[PDB]
Amino acid sequence: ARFPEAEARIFRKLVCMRCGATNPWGAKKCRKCGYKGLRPKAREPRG
Amino acid sequence: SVDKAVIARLKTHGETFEILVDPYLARDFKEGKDVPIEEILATPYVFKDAHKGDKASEHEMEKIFGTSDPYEVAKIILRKGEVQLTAEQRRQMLEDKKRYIATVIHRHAVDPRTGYPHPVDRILRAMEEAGVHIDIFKDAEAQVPQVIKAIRPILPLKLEVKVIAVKIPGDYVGRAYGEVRKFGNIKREEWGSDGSWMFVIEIPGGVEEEFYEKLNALTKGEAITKLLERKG
Amino acid sequence: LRPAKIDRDVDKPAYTRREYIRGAPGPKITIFDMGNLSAEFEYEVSLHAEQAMQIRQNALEAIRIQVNRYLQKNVGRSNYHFKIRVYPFQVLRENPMAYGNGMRRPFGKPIGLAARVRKDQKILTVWVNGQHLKFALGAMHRAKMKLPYSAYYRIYDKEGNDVTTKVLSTM
Amino acid sequence: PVDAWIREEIEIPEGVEVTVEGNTVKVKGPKGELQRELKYPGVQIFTEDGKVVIYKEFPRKKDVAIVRTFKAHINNMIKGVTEGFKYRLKVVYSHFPMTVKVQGDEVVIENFLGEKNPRRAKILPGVTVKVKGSEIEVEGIDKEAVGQTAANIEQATRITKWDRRVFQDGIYIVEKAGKPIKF
Amino acid sequence: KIHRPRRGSLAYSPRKRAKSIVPRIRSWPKDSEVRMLGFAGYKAGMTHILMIDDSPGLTKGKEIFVPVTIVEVPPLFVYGIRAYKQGYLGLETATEVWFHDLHKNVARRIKTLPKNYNEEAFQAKLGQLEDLVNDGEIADVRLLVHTQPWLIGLKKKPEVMEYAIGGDDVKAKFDYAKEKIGKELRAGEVLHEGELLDVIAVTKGKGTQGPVKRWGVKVQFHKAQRAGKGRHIGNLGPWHPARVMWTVPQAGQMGFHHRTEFNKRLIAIGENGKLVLDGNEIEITPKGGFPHYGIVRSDFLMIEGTIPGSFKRIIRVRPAIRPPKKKPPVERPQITYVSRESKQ
Amino acid sequence: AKKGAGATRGISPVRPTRALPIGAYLKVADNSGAKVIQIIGVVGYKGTRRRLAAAGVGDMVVATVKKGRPDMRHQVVRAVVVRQRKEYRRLDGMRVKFEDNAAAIVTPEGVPRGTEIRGAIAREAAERWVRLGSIASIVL
RNA sequence: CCCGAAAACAGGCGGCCACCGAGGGCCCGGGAAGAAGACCC
RNA sequence: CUGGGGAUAACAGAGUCGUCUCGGGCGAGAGCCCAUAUCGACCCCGAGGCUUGCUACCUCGCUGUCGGCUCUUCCCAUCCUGGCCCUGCAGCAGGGGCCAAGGGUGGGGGUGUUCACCCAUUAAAGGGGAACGUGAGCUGGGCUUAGACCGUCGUGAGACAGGUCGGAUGCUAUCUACCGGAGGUGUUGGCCGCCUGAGGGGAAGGCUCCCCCAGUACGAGAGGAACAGGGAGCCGCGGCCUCUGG
RNA sequence: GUUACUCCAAAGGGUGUCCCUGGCCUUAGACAGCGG
Ligand SMILES: [Zn+2]
Repeated sequence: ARFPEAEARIFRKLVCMRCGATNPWGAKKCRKCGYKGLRPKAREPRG
Repeated sequence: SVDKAVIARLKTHGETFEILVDPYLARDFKEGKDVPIEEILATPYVFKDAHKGDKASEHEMEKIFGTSDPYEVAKIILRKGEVQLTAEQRRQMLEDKKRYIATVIHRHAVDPRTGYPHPVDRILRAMEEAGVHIDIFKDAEAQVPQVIKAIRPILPLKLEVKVIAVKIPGDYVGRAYGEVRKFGNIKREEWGSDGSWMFVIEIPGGVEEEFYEKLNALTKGEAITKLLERKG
Repeated sequence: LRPAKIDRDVDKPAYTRREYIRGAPGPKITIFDMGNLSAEFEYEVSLHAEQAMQIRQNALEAIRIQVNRYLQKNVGRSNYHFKIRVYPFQVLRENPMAYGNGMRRPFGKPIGLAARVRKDQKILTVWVNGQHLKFALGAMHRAKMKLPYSAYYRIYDKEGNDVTTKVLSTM
Repeated sequence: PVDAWIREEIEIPEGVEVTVEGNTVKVKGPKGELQRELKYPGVQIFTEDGKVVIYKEFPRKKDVAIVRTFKAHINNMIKGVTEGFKYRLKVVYSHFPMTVKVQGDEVVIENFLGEKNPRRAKILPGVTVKVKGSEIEVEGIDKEAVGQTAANIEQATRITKWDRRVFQDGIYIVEKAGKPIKF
Repeated sequence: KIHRPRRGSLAYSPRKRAKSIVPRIRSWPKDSEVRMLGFAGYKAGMTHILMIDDSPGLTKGKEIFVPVTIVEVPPLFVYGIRAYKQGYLGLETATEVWFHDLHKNVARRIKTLPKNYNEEAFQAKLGQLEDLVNDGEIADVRLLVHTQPWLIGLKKKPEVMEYAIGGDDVKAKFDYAKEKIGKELRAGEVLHEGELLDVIAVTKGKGTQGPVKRWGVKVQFHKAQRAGKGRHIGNLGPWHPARVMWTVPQAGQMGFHHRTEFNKRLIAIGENGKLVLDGNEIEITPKGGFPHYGIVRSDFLMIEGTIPGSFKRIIRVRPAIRPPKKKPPVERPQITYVSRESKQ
Repeated sequence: AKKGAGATRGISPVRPTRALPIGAYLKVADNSGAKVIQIIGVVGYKGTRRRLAAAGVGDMVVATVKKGRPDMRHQVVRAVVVRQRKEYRRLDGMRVKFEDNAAAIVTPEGVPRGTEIRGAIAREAAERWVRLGSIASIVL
């Protein structure tokens, strides 16, 4: 139950570490805040 | 922050001198610490009364106590006097300390009948029943040893280190090694030709279902285990 | 403690003389030179104040600790001669009012110390070689954050001439 | 400004007739005919002998962007009336197979996550959908309507209540106008 | 702070005496069947029946107690046709046509009737209106109707009203109206047993009442009851705004209001005072007569539940402008018992 | 259909009136230690400013035990009202009332803590709690 | 759903009278309406 | 007791914001590794005017009061209800954040209490403003006169931002405001009847539980959902007297 | 924004747009792409 076709459209996203808004894949800063720290949407669980 | 500073006094030689201290730093000051009595006190003097306003005579102090510095006589007031903690704080601190004791005992004490643990709830119940003299200015770690015997007969139990022998078909060993050694005291870590991890641990004996359930949750119930003698 | 906007400005007379001030406090800062002191580095990166300012010794010590830890983790004690140039000589006072007597006999008791700085004055300096200008700029930024007003950094060569634009272009 | 007289030019292909009626562009070809309104202050669209020319006589950045966008739109219209566009979708499920069927102007999806209720996607006019098992094709003559139909078929299957690392069932685009989607 | 909802509704304000005892209908339902969209009668009384439940929900299929109101409905008379056109903002009347032979009693409402107005003039006016409607200007056609209170010996001054027609073609509506004018119209030709209806009437009067009863205000503490303020409100408001707010409850007129009810079911339509249950013909009038209303003798509607108004008051009925989605069937239900014992 | 064989609840179409507010004393009809209880709550009820929660036949209440063997006294229990003095209507229109107010002690699920109910109980209660008429000898 | 021609573009329609008298009120017997007025038969 | 004082306190208001309530920047680190799921030192920058202080501009017979009951309204920095995003979100539940102020936010014990504490229910039982809303609306438990007792201080007369018992509550509405009810003028001659519907008001509805979907998806197990579809009830609103009670 | 003053919110950020300056690659450069 992996479905790379589903993953390529659920998980091709960036997240902002200040406000949390999602951003396109190649963004360099955020839309609402201008923060420069974007991390990719988590594709495996952490901790 | 004099708004809620509390009072401590020392009565001797026929006079009365109050202080205005922080209720939670006086706690440390008399518990035994490296003490910033400056931060403890609220106003830098000694006085007849906190609600009236009368700081006593310097040579009156010189006579009775023997000192000129006010911080030193306030230090000795905190030494040999009594702080006016509110009933709220007294109750709260008493309860917190005895909860600490109940945990400190349960986590490594069990009955020699079958090995079951004694829950903290009925530990507290046995305490309240027998009657325990919990000190609110003493150190818990150091006052437990008395509380041991004062409650042993009403509720018998011993310090019973359990020692266990565990098996794992290592496929998540790289997910359980650190998790299970967080506990500590892992002896003779051994292996097998099937990459399966077999060992013998010597943790405390009270906490067992924690270990069991965490292993089962981390291995999807793919773990074998056997309790060796409960070496006390 | 009390906010720094109370002590930021320099509109009061100087109050730096201890033979007359009763109960003045000692400094909480003792180290002003860190790193290597006899190593004749190339580039001098210096901070400069944008307007007149009054810096607390607390801020000074925080700047020191942070910048030095950074330079140690990244550059190495063998390099980075780090200096703070200004000493706290001003004495700050607070009115002992908050039973009370309010504004009766208001003349503050001493509480702390501060350094006075005028416009376009040097505050601190990092002496470093070319391969660590990145970290010297990082330290500039970190120190800039912990100041009551704004400041600008410049760079100097041996003979003390400005080469800031030429060095900034070519990285 | 940027330059003086920004000017973009498109060459008209085999049998494509391009006309302007004041702010509209008519594009006829072997298949179908398309219309589109494109206007911006100062931008002029006019036809030469065999060319489409887009002109502005003292432009800024935003005007340059507008011009290039209009050029791209006209090229898309030409390519559409010449060949067409084709999008591709892939169906996947873990449990509860779902059936997708075409009903007039709507695509209906049944047994999604086991729901007793069907999901519905609206097909726009001029688009045709074909379902052959786990693969779906949206063929059409205009890119915007085609992509919108595809997007509607996709958005008819979106979850918000459960973790998508585990609940992954649905329909997904795999090919846009002949351009695979890669991570 | 304690929260609670305010006392009374602001949706029925100002709470004043009704403009007329004859109630006005403001909105009409959208019906595809070309028919007159309502009727009018007089309230007679209440009784109860035992019927087998039809509507969706629990209790379906069981024998249940159901309260019932009776409304006497003698036939109406159609005396006119009106045409409406579209003006700048809304509808405006274009013209009217009347019948030539009207009862002598109609002059008690309309003091000024025409002098000669013969049948040929009436027909010429009909023709003019027909040609006017046959173009495309006209937007709506309505009937003009008057009650006949003299058949049932209640009074002699009729009530005069206007009623709309269903459908969406002015020409169909006009054909219907032209085949109706000048005649008597019965309730069985208009209503269908099992329908849901909205009833309209003016409520019973109660005069001036205080806020405890007019708004549901609380009675104060017994200390205030002995002080002289039990049935009063605390205060009229705060210091600022330095005026009394219109939302503060106060004493005034209670009752005699225009009110509309929703979704009352029509159970049965009777003729000449009788109802047919199982071949029998039984009388609805209880032994001794209805209290404050005598014997029913012409025709009557049986409506479920309660309706606004005193006994001899004029009631208006229309079909279900706002019905639910799970309507019960349009068919008379199975009735096992009708009470006609004494009611006083 | 999940769990209907082993069951504790059913449906009744009457909905009697609410006759007993908070503070009412109820005689116990079950063969449990309790004899008299007091109402301190009505399960499931939401009211308004200065309104007392009230209960009727078939409703579950929270109560305190005032009389009975020491094991039960001074405890908080649940119970169901099985007969009341205030008359209530049925579907045919005839009203029904009883001789006294009484209840039966149950578990939060609806399971009786007892094996015998003395006296007639109401069909409304028996319908809403299917595990009572079993242990009741008269149901009207 | 409730109020609503004093909506100052202070409205539309039909009918009656005027350019002695249409119509309205007091009065009389009474309520389904009501503090005086008003409303209804 | 007399004469005065807003040249001067208590008291609400104005000003200010040290303190208070609510936030932000940078990044030492904690989090098995991983600053930024969550937490976030030291140091710097702010908003509000709902806490307390500071000042003494206004009032010295304007009203000098706290709390409670009753009645109306507003703000959002959102406790529940509607819709979404990230997660160290398998499911059930939890953390954190975004849009939204339409509706809801209750009943009891001790205490004069506000607050705080506890009990059983509940979808949840949010917090503020309106002269610390509201005495020509009520109450009078506290507080702050004259009587009396205890403790302490004082030679004493006496006193105590110490404790305790007792201890007056006035109004015929002049103007405006609001709730309802009438009489006129105007609308370019008078009158009867039926309509239109510009404008204004509305919460006229809000919420919960049960059945089935289903012991299904998910999950090693333990446990454990959802879309649609069927029913019932609580709170609020508007009416009526056939039945039942007064 | 349409504020001389009496009587107007910041630290920190912004491939938002309009300008100035100083270096480095260029006729095969700086993306993507046929081809490791
Ligand atoms: Zn952001």
